[PDB]
Amino acid sequence: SEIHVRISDFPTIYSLRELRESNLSSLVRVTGVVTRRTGVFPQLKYVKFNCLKCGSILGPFFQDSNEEIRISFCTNCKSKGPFRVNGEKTVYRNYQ
Amino acid sequence: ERVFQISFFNLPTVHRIRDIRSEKIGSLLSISGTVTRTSEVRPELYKASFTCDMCRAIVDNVEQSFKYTEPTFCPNPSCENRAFWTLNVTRSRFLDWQKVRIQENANEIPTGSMPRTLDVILRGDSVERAKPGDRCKFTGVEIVVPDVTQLGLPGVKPSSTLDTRGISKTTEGLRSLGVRDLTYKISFLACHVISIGSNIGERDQEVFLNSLS
Amino acid sequence: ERVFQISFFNLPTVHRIRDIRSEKIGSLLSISGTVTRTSEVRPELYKASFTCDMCRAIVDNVEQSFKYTEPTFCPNPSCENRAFWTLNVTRSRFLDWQKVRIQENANEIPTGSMPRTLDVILRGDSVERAKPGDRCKFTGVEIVVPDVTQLGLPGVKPSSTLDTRGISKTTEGLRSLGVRDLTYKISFLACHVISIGSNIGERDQEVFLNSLS
Ligand SMILES: [Zn+2]
Ligand SMILES: [Zn+2]
Ligand SMILES: [Zn+2]
Repeated sequence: SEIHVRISDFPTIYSLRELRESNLSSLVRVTGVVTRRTGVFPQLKYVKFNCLKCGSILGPFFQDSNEEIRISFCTNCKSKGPFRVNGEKTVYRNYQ
Repeated sequence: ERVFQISFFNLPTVHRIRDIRSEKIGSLLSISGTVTRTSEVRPELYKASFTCDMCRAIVDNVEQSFKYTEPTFCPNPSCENRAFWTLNVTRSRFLDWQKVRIQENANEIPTGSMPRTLDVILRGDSVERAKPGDRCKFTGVEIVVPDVTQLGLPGVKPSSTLDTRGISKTTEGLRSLGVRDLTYKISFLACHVISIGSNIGERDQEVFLNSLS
Repeated sequence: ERVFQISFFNLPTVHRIRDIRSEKIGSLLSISGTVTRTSEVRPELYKASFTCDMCRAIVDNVEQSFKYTEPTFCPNPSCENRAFWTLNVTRSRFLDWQKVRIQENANEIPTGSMPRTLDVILRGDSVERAKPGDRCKFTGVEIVVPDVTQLGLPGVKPSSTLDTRGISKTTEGLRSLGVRDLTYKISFLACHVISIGSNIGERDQEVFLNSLS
């Protein structure tokens, strides 16, 4: 249910010291030595919530990598109260 | 857009007010009765306009079907909730509306029973064609209207519960459901009103002489 | 609209780091020093873009003067509140920003004192013209930066209390005010950077020979 496109052979090549204001939100191609890396962590992908009043598990919501997603309506008991993320039904992707 | 109204008349059979049955609900029908009470002309919400509480953007041309409804689409993608709306009465569209009450004709009343009334509703150009104290034949549709007064009546009153079979739930903790009463009464929605003679069988002279053959 | 940078150079007098005084804050100056540390080139919020929470409508081209500000004008008339806003860095505008730390020259240090550093900031095209370990002459403006480390220092630290004289109040009941400390340090914002010789007085040969007359 997910296909990632890996763009190869981008023509321009940048070094890390010449990245500037114009390269923000654009595709860059930089060479470098990997120095240190972190462990693989689970990042939310298809987030499912549950309501604390009725207990119903709400439908999957896509989590973009830019910022946290949040919901405020239950569609079952029609309330704006606290909703909780359950990791049992939430789908995750690898992050490093 | 101009609102068009189709008026049917000259039906083969005119039924009594006591011939009204639930098998004809939502069907073209012709009744007759003596007008007793008329209301003033009132506006009825036809094409409502709603503003979303978070969008602050308006959507127009929403169909109103009898009881007051609010859309749940919210086509603008600004927010993610559907139930919250605010109604604007200034730029919404209405229709003429009159609730005229009719009674059973004195020759149609059975041997022991008292006459029974019916609230027939006129919209559009048929409004104010009924006058208190004449015998009128109404052609329209037998509709049904929610009724609260049937609370204490004997018999099993139908109720509507929300079906919860395919929803996933967890017993985490911190059980309420929405259930409605379906009690109704039969009403009439007339499109054509003709005033037959109150007898068994306009002051100017010229306007009267124009009518005769 | 592009950003124009005005670079002044060749001032009559070059001042030391220790000759920097508070009467020259916000004035054009030329200082010199040895660069010891340099920072990564980073984006600085120049023309921010904000969405009002209630409006859900964005405004553009908001000038940012040093510390982060949010406009209270709200030209959209949908809401009546001014303080609440949300920043979108996708369509906001940025500038190049580098903070290089300079130190007193070896001959400019007084008889018994240690050298004192200064964080001079380069923006725009002047970024990455300063290298760690060489003597540089920075021309720019002596600016002032909020400082928190002056909390425990001796002396009366100035504070800014809100003036309440023209505000009508009632003793209805159910007294808090917003007061902030004004503690600051001297920094430099350079528009032109020239690297004088680290001595007392580019591998290809062609690029070197075009330099000489
Ligand atoms: Zn719920
Ligand atoms: Zn909305
Ligand atoms: Zn606003």
